[PDB]
This record gives sequence, C-alpha cells and structure tokens, in this order.
Amino acid sequence: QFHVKSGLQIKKNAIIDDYKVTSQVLGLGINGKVLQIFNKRTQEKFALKMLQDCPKARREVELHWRASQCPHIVRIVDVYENLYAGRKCLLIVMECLDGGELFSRIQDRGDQAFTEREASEIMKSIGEAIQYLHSINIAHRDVKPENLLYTSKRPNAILKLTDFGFAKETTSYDKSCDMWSLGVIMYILLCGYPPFYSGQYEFPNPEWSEVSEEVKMLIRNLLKTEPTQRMTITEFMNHPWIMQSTKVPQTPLHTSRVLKEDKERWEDVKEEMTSALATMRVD
Amino acid sequence: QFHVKSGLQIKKNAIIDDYKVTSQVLGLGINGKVLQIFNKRTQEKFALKMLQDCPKARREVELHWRASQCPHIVRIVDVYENLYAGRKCLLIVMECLDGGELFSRIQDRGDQAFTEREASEIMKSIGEAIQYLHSINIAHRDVKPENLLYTSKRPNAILKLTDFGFAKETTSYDKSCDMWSLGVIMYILLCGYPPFYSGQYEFPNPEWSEVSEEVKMLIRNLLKTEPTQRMTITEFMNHPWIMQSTKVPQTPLHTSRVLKEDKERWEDVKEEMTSALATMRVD
Amino acid sequence: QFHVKSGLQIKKNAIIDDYKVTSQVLGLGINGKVLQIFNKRTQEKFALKMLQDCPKARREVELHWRASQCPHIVRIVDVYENLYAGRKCLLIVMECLDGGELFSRIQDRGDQAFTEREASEIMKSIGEAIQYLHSINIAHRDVKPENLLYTSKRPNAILKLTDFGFAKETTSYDKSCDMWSLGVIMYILLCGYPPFYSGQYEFPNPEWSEVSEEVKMLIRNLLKTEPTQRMTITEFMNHPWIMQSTKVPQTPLHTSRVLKEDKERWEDVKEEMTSALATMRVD
Ligand SMILES: Cc1ccc(-c2ccc3c(ccc4sc5c(c43)NC[C@@H](C)NC5=O)n2)cn1
Ligand SMILES: Cc1ccc(-c2ccc3c(ccc4sc5c(c43)NC[C@@H](C)NC5=O)n2)cn1
Ligand SMILES: Cc1ccc(-c2ccc3c(ccc4sc5c(c43)NC[C@@H](C)NC5=O)n2)cn1
Ligand SMILES: [Cl-]
Ligand SMILES: [Cl-]
Ligand SMILES: [Cl-]
Repeated sequence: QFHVKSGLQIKKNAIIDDYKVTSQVLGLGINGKVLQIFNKRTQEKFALKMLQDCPKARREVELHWRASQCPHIVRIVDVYENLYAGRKCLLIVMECLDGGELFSRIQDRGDQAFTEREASEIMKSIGEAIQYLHSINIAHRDVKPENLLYTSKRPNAILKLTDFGFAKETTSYDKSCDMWSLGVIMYILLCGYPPFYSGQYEFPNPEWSEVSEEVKMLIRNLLKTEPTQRMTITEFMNHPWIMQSTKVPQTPLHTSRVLKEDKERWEDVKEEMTSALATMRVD
Repeated sequence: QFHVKSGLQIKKNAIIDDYKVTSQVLGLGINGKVLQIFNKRTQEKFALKMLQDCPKARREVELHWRASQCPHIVRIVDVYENLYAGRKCLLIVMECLDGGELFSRIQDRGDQAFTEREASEIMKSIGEAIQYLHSINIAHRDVKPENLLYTSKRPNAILKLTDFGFAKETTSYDKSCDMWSLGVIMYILLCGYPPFYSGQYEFPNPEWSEVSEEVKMLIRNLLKTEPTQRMTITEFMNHPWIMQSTKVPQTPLHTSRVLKEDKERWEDVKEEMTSALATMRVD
Repeated sequence: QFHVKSGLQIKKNAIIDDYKVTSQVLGLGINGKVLQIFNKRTQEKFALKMLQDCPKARREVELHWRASQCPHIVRIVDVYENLYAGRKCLLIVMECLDGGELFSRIQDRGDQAFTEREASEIMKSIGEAIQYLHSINIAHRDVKPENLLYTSKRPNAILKLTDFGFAKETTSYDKSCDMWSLGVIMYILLCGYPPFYSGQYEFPNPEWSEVSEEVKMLIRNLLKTEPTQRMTITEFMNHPWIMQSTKVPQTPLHTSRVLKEDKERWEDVKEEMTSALATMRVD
C-alpha cells in the first residue's frame, strides 16, 4: 500500500438529499455566513459555508481540501455545486467547531493560571498548523483571533485554523504574513494586549517584567517590518521554546486579567489586525 | 427546508446507456441539429442537441441549466460528454416541443378570431420568460419567431423559449436586444407584418385603424434605435396591457389573415430579423 | 444505434479502492515514472503513470483518451484525481506493455531474417497509428524508439504508440515532426543505423546495395529539412510500399546484425534523436 488520500469529491446533488439544513447561524466568515446542518444518516452536527460559485472559490476550496488532512486544520467533509435563487453557489460542509475562539476561551478562564508553558503549547499548535500549509506551498494570509477555533468545550480541546478565503498558492512575501500573524498572537498570548496602537511596540512592565529574552528575541524576529527579515515557519518550529514545549517554564502570565480589563477594546484590536492584514494583502 | 435545486449533473456515460437515439431530425438550431431520442426506462420522447465540446458550449449549457427552472424556458433534463468520430462533443437532452412555432400556429388558426387579449397573453408569456433571464443577469440575444415553441398541439399549450446559443452573462447593451425582440414580436402579433422592409416603420391602416395608443406607445418605447432609450423588461411587465392581460380588450386582429397573405415572404421576414439580431450581436 | 464511445470518466476515488498498487517500476516516461498495479476485481496487471495535476496534464490526458480507440495507440483504462504527499496528482492506468521496444526486439531476433516486408508491416503499423492522430488533429511530437512498444512477447504481437506528454492540438509545423520521425524509424529499420552523426545522411554500401529507390525516394520525401517539403501522413499511407505491404518483396536486411554491432552506441542514437525532437519542439 501507498498512502493516497481521496481527491476533491465535489458533488452535484442537492445538499438536502444528504443533509438537513437549519436556519441556526453559527458564524460569518469573510466570504459569507456559516450555517448549522445535520447529516441525514448519522444526525451528526456539521457547519455549512455558502460561497457563490466562481474560479476564486474553486481554487480556495481545493486549497482547503489539501489542507484538510492536518490535525490543526478545520476539515472539509463535503462540497456541493447547487443552485440558489437561480444563481450557482458552492456549499462547503465542515466539522462543527463548538469550542469557540482561542482568546475568548482564555479570557473566560477566570480563576486558574495561564502559563508560559500553555502559551508555548498553543503557539506550537498554531505553528504546526502553518508548517503543513507552507510545506505544501499554501499561505493562509488571514491568521488571526477570529480564525483559530477549538473543537470542544473541554480544556484539552484541540485548536484548528479556519477561513481559507484569502489563501494563495506560492508557486511562481505571502508566507511572511502568517509569520507576522504568529508573532502577534504570541505577543497577545503573553500579556493580553497587542503590539500596536494605531511609539514602538512596547514590552511594558509589569506584565513583561519576568518574561525571558528567549521569547522576546523570538518575538523580535517575527514582528520585523520588512518581510525579508522575518524568520520562516521552519526556523520558528525549531526554536527551543516551541520544539521543547513540555520543558518550557510554567511561568504565570497576566494575560487573562488584561484581556478582561481591556475587553471593551478587544473587538477594536481584532478589527485593526484585520485592517493590518488587509493592508499586507492589497500589497 | 430551503429550496435548493440540483446543479449541473453533466454525465460522462455513453448516452446509449440511458437513451435510445434515432435518426429522426426535429430541427436545426444555430449551433447544430436537434434529434429525437427515447428514455430507455420510460420510453418518453425527448430531443437531443449535439454541440461540439468547447468552453463557449460549456458556459452556454450552464446558462441554459440556470434558465431551465422557469416555466417558459425549454428544460434541460440531461447533459452528456461523449466522443463522436473521435472528437469530443456535448449532447443536450431537452423536453420535446411537438407544438411548433408561435406564429406558424397562429397562421394555421384559419377560421377563429385572434384577439388583442390573446396577443397580450402571448406577450405576457414571452415577457415573463425574459424577466427570469434578466433577473439572473442572463440575456438571450436571439429571441425570434424560430425560438418560441409550444409544448403541445392544443390551443392552451404553454409557450417556451429556446436556443441559448447566443446567451451571455451580464456581469461586468446586451439586455436591450431582448426588449427590441419583444417589440418586434408584439408588432407582428398585432397586424401580421414586421416593422421593417430592409421610410419609417409604419402603423398602416386598416389593420391598425382601431388599435390603441396604449399598445402603440408601448411599441414605440421598445423599438427605439438607441439601446439606452428602450424600456427595461421590468417596465414592460408592469405596463397595464401586460400586467392586466385578462382585462385587455378582446379586440379582433387582422394578424392571421395577413400572415396567410404574406406567407411567401415570411421566411424572408424571419431571415432579416436574424440578420438584424446578428448585427446587434457583432456589436 | 450510433456509435458513441464513452467520454473521459476521470475518477475522484483513491486508486487503492480499485487497484492494488506495487513498487515494481516498469519504466520512466518524459513526465514521470510508470508503476505496476493490479485491478482488485480481476487481478489483471496494468501500468500506472503519475502526473502531477496541472492544466497541461489535463489537456494531454484528454488527447490520449481521444487517441485510445485506435488499435495502435496504448489504451487508457482509468484516470484518477488523487492527493499524494498533500499535493494533487493524476494517476493514469494503462494497458500492460510487456512486449518491450520495437528495435530492442529486432536486435534480439538473432538467427532469423528481418525482411523488407516486415519493415513494411512495421512502418504500416506506425503510419496507421499516426494517421488516426492526425485525422483528429493531434500531433504526437515524440515518436521515437522508446515510445513504440509491443503488447506481448510473441512474434505476431501488435505495436502501439506511447507517451503523449508532448502531444498538441493542431486547431488554429507540428504534424511534420511525426512524419520526420517515421522517416528516421524507417531508415533505421532498413539498415540498423540512423541518418545522422551529430556530410550528408548516407545510403552506405553494402547494407543499401540492393535496397530500392522506391523506399529511398519515400525516405527522401520524409527527411526534408524544411517541414513544408515533407510528405503528409496521408501521402505516406498511400505509397505502394505501405499500402501493399503484403506484396512488398521479402528482401533480407542487415538491420539486426548492425544493431548488434552498434549496440554500444544505440543509447546515444536514441538520446540524440530525443535531442533533435526537443529542438523541433522548442521551435
Ligand atoms: C455551538 C457551536 C456550533 C458550531 C460553531 C461554529 C462556529 C463557526 C464555524 C463553525 C464551523 C466551521 C467554520 S468555518 C468558519 C467559521 C466556522 N466561522 C466563521 C469564520 C471564522 N470563517 C469560517 O470559515 N462552527 C460554534 N458553536
Ligand atoms: C413532433 C415534434 C417533436 C419534437 C419537435 C421539436 C422540434 C425542435 C426542437 C425540439 C426540442 C428542443 C429543441 S431545442 C431547439 C429546437 C428544438 N429547434 C431548433 C432551434 C429552435 N434551437 C433549439 O435549440 N423539439 C417538433 N415536433
Ligand atoms: C513485463 C513488463 C510489464 C509492463 C511493462 C511496461 C513498460 C512500460 C510501460 C508500460 C505500460 C504503459 C506505459 S506508458 C509509458 C511506458 C509504459 N514506458 C515509459 C515511456 C515510454 N512512456 C510511457 O508513457 N508497461 C514492461 N514490461
Ligand atoms: Cl473557505
Ligand atoms: Cl443551447
Ligand atoms: Cl501521457
């Protein structure tokens, strides 16, 4: 045996042949709304994304399918070509992410401590997800707090990356947008506020007072303004703080407290990161 | 439930797996010949159009499929990708239109009266067909006497529009060609001769002697030389003569008599309308 | 009935659903390696070509499928779209050519005579293969000793043409490359060495001493430097030496002896023909 996995089985049937669709809205991505649906055999809950059919959508779906095999990428189970209001659309059925957002979960931790080791485990997971994409020459280009979601409500749920609506084949810089995004997420993970305000990005006391240079040097190599200066995903995953995530110190962070204190500005933080990512895309 | 309808199930099998094909010719459209065939389960008679496979054909078929749902558009039941003389072709199976042409049927009415109310019912049907196409941003661009056919030999048969071989997506004027065509059909419906000879388009006595300004104003807004002046299909369907077609006066027309008198020139009338439409397309 | 044959049934499933794949290598073509596999129902041996998925591959496969029906073209049985190392590839399953190369078989004849009539039968077979391709406006563009293979180890096995990795639709010179290739093969068939060295192409004594002008005139019309001077495949197949291949004289050739004597340079002969064909392609 040699370990081929199935190609894109894009289906022509009406989805209602195979899935019961609902009007429960689960989310909105940058291309459109995400709806709940139920598999007509199993009753298992799934999520449906409606994309109006187009060459851009046909490429993006194919990239998400190629991404699907990675344990930290949201899996596609089915894709349909259907007619809706007489205009042709694509319906992507994905696995149900009832676990919510990465940082919203941390902000909802309350009592218990959020450690540098847990930040290392999360950042290893995110980096491991990007590593698969870059190794097959796919760049995500919209890695951000809205797009990192958990599979279940338990503490040991597994984090998966979402919304390939900006993804791009690097075949002949686009890959550097993911590495910048990883540095921003890692910064927010370690103190609860972002490295931007609209005169440097600071490392303010007290939150950073005991934080190592080892992480801060790792941050400095990710947040370079020039894309050519940023470390690659390969170099990131080989850093000891990432590679040896079990051995990382259990250092308590301020992150949860600060995210609660700044909760009224958190929507703005996510919006200006989206604006920064859009600026790096219209490049 | 939400009312999705099935996407283009283009089939790879040999059509003879599914349909018995015959050598009975039913017609010729602008792209090619139309043949009789029989569904191998049901024995129901259908019509087969052979299009040599091409990107232009692949788009046009998709537009005809999107059009198919409208009650006044000829339905596609199946589409096949086959090999013929070693060169790849597309076979479109459509519903059987044994009812013949719109004006040929009127010309064959003989005895009984053809009324302005019946012209309003026909023009409502044609306008209702175009309205669906324009509302999904499809323009037909070849609406003409050859392309409006009836489902059955009875008087109350339903009229359907045919031959998407010039149709075009208006997505970024093409839509105005259908509105010009509707005005020409409406003119011929009301007197039996066209508004062209090769010094105005007339409204000659006696045939127009009792014909209202309400229709003639409606005609004047459709036959404008500049496309930007023509009424839209929306404005046409809202005209009282169209909207209130049951209330339209039962005025007897000269149409059938004139079509019989001018039958020797009717082929030329259809040919010069095709030439006028081709001129408006090479635009 | 009208004799449609099935279109390209390109399949989405994992090939291992349908075929047991092996690590036995059968060959390498210009695009990639050819592997042995077994049909999971029948156990019949087949050959698998892995092409990384691309528009160029999607066209070439379609051309090979259209070619497939000809008895002297290697048949495709199935085509799959699969994922491999997370990158999308195409797997072409072809009929098993255990019979080896055209000239390698002749070189391995040893004892028995190789006749001008047998050279006429081989050249009729090759010309008959090209005739199908040109009649559907496909040019092969890499007809050469590596690409002409036999279906079985018996003397009366049937010769088939292979490797459509350079084939091209002539739709608007490319067709002339096949005719040049046929002339080179015919030359080598008749004496055992090629008409090139890197000052004319000779007809040396003794091998050509009794060879007719009828073949040599046929050769002269195929090896013209200017493509516009070469005979077409139609004119070739109408030549009496080809058309009347059963009536061709049983003249004994030197070919097998010379191929054995020059066996140490035969790999170079095939390589410089490939280089000449590449030069005629980068045109
Ligand atoms: C109880 C419960 C059940 C399901 C969900 C849920 C929410 C959002 C998504 C989802 C599954 C897939 C995708 S995909 C996708 C999503 C989502 N959200 C919008 C953006 C991030 N873009 C995307 O592509 N399942 C939440 N809670
Ligand atoms: C008894 C009997 C049985 C069948 C028919 C019949 C004639 C023409 C067509 C048809 C069905 C589809 C299409 S399509 C199409 C057609 C036709 N005609 C040519 C032009 C208008 N273009 C087209 O695409 N069925 C007439 N009489
Ligand atoms: C016992 C035994 C069993 C099988 C074979 C065998 C060798 C080469 C090929 C083949 C089938 C298809 C194709 S295709 C293709 C091939 C081959 N060879 C490489 C080049 C010519 N290009 C091509 O496309 N079967 C030889 N011996
Ligand atoms: Cl997506
Ligand atoms: Cl059509
Ligand atoms: Cl090939």
